[PDB]
Amino acid sequence: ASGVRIDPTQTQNLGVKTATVTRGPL
Amino acid sequence: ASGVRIDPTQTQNLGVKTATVTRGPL
Amino acid sequence: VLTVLWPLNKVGGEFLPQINEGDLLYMPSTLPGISAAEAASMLQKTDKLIMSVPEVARVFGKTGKAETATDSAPLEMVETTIQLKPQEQWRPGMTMDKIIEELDNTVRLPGLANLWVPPIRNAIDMLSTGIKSPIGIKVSGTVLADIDAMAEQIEEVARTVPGVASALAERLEGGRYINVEINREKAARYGMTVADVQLFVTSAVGGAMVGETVEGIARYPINLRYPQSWRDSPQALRQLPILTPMKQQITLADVADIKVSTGPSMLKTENARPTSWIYIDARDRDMVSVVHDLQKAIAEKVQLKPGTSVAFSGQFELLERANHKLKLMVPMTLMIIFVLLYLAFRRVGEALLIISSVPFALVGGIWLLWWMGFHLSVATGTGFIALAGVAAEFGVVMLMY
Amino acid sequence: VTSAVGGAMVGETVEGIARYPINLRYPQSWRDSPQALRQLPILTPMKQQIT
Amino acid sequence: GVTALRSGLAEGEKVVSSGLFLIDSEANISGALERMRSES
Amino acid sequence: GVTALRSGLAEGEKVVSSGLFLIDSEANISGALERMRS
Amino acid sequence: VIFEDGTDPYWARSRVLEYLNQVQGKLPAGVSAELGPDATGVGWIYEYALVDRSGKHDLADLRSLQDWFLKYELKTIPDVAEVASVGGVVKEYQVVIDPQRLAQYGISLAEVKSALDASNQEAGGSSIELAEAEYMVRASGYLQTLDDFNHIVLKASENGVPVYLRDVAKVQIGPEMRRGIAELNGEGEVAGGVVILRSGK
Amino acid sequence: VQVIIKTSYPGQAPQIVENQVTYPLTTTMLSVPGAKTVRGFSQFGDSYVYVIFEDGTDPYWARSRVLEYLNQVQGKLPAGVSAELGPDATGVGWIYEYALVDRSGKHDLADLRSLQDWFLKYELKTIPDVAEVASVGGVVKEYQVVIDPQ
Amino acid sequence: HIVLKASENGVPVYLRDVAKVQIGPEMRRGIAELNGEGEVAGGVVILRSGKNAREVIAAVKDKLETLKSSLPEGVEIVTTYDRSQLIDRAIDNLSGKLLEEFIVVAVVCALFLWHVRSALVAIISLPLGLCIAFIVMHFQGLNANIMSLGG
Repeated sequence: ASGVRIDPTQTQNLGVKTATVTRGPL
Repeated sequence: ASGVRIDPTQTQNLGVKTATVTRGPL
Repeated sequence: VLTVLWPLNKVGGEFLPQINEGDLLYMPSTLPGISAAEAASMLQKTDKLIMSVPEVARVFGKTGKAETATDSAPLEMVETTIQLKPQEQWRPGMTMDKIIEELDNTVRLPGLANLWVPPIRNAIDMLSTGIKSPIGIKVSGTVLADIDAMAEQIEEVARTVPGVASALAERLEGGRYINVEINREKAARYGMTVADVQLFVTSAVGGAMVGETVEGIARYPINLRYPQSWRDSPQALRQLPILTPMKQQITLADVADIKVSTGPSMLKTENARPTSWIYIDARDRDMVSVVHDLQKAIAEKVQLKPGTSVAFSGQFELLERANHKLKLMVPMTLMIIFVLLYLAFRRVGEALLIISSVPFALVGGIWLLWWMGFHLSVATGTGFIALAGVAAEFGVVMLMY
Repeated sequence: VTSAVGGAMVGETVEGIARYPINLRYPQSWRDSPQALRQLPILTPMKQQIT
Repeated sequence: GVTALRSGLAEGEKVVSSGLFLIDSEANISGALERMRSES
Repeated sequence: GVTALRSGLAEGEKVVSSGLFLIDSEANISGALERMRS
Repeated sequence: VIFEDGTDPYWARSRVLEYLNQVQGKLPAGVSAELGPDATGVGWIYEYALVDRSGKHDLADLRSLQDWFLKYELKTIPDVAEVASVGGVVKEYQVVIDPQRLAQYGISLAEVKSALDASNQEAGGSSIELAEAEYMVRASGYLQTLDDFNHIVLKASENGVPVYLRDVAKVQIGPEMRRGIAELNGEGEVAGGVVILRSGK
Repeated sequence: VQVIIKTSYPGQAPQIVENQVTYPLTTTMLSVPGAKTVRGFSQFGDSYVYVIFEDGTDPYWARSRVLEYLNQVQGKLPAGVSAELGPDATGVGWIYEYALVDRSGKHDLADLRSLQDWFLKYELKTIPDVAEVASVGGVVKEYQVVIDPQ
Repeated sequence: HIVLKASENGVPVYLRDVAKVQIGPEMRRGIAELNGEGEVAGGVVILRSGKNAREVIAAVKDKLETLKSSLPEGVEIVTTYDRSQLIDRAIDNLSGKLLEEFIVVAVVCALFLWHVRSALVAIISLPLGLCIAFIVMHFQGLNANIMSLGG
């Protein structure tokens, strides 16, 4: 009867590869 | 009794989502 | 000897004592149908609930198999490798069992059988009998449907037994399908051979690997496929765009039907005979007392079918093999001890006095086990064969004087 | 020679565990005797009918 | 990503859309599924 | 190696560089993204 | 290959095999050097024959009964290296091509063999996620009906009018080229089987 | 004493993998000298055959035995399939288990799974007594050519 | 630029005309999670059944030090299962006990044998019956374990 809750949404805290949106030409 | 009860704290850990039944055009 | 018969009918029986390794493995058994998507999501949720216990330090959830033949697990079953903080950090009155109780009470989701066994204990149990749990049940047969009907009864009677925590039987045909029943006539129409059609199934709908690129030592897989959208659902397949050899644009449902079915998920083949295993996780009681009660519940509340053969494998299987070899061992031990006394003193009934001095020793042994709260096992067993050799040693030096 | 005159096995059907052999061949008549082979009907790639 | 039903339900009812699997599994185990088929 | 967008993002937003987060052989993309919000 | 006296049986075996590697190359492309059974001609212990006097079963029905029932209910016995089927007849899907129909429909032998070779196999198209469940996609295409043979596509015009195998051949069930022949008491031919014992057991 | 036999059969139904590979592979491995039990598995495109030998049977005998029997059987198998011989160890040989993580984000799943398959997997297999260094998890880079049906 | 079709003109039709060529993930078979806060790639060292575990773990342990320099900046290697950690706790427990018995026995055979040399004799017999037991194990092939030391 453990009311121990937990976040059910996926989690990625062990580093993530990120790039930023930039205004430029193709 | 048709159905199955589930510990609300378990389901919420599973992160259950629900939707309402609407009638209309597919 | 009569006063010792009480501690006898009071102790439980096990194969080997539960050895305490630094860690433990979480095995959860779930119905066959689950998908890699929901499985990996189910996994992380499980780990978050494991790590939530102040005792565990690391958790290594792993659904599916690793790149090796030594791991033939499916994406539906999971092996997380849990590491517990140093034994010098556990909360006050914490014990291994009192931890496993919080793990099997904290980590639990609907439709999931939770199993907690030590790393090495497990990996060895699976090489001898196959079962990952201490208590295992093997329903062998030649009719898939039949053996499943037996695993379903035996399963639900296992949870009615006093000491069982979570029992589940892996279904043998609980897998889903989307059949592409090609129509030779409909296809031949557009001038297409079966293979011609199927190419779309494997490569267009499926991610069929076509080739491999090479970059030095390493290797890379290449594949063809329509965007996921054209293969979302069955209906999408019914309108799967095909460009016939004769440049006619048609849908897949013009050269076939597509029907959903329910069939084999994975065929267990132990000695060529198909079989289903029923994993039982009881930790409170003693092993033998549980299996014996399981033997009654199953016997009375399940009528066997013709080609059906239920068995009790697991660790209990290893105990029956030993108890038959040991019961044939005491005679040896008693005729060897009988002659090493027959040689030193040469007297007949006199050697019968010393050899008949060990029964009282075994008596004292059992009393200690009961008070020490031990389970009779192959561990305790040796402790009486080696103890009987001492009661004989003494037996002589008390006749020397 | 192999398939028309001889019973060359071309493929195998599958029915469960068991296996089945499939083969091509002209009726035994076109291959009765040597002379029959001398007049063994051939349809050249260029749709010419010859022996 | 949406289906239509000729019948069986009634506008208003709620239905599980996320975690459907494990749920129906326990629902299969608790016999709820067999109890559902034995009423009609 | 760089696609241009017409609308949806604003100059400066951070975006992860991975479609490698959904199992290729069928993680219904639509429902495999819903697992990241609530 | 006969070995000299007192030579370890399972040495002479694992030896032939390693030599059969450096030799598997000197052999023509298609051929493959198979390794014989553990026993010899002497290992022929139990020899029997199958007969049905009611006529409810025939040569083929019994030879198949041997190849796919007895041959397996027996090989599972220890010390038994092989259960060799002898005699009987093997069911054979005989596609008999009419040379004349060929020309009449404008189809060459090669065109037939090729088409045949692509109308009898299954193929898997990955799986797919529905209700968080794996849905394997199986694509049928196995031959198992005579009609399936009779419906092997050969040629199709724009019209949509195709030319099936049934247009240039009768698809009859016949006997294969018999290699072994078994007779019993000089009053009938039957299918049998001999149990081979692993030499030295 | 255990020896594994892993045969791959792409996309073929689980029942087909059994009827053409697993079954005819377990029935032949049963009548192999000193075989206690032979457990088999028929997955969707995979044939795992486990062969357990009776006590006190020379490990490298049971191996070189399976292989010679796997010759006269390599024929009864479908054209494309090939019977692979398992590693020297078992499930128990799983000694050291670790995970690769980069919290800076400078590397991701694939970059590390490749780091495993082509660096660690080789800097480790060169150690004696180590029969195999199995990569687990991560993601394998795949050149996906997505065809537009239209 | 994979050629598909080319007219007389010299105008060809490349793969880029009927497909986008994107880099993606393969069909995952194994999934690894860590501390329920991220998915990661790992690896497990398989020991050739019957060889020495503690023996190999050492070599592996140090090999990773040789490569801590060769690793891409930002790559961390977290361990999730080290069987050597147990072997040591199991061997220091058998040793600890194997030492305690000794003394507890010496003290007991020194109170019932009230002479120092009298007890000494038995005290000197243990390290010998010990050695003979060990020497034998090297010829036999019995490595040191809780079971071969429990005897």
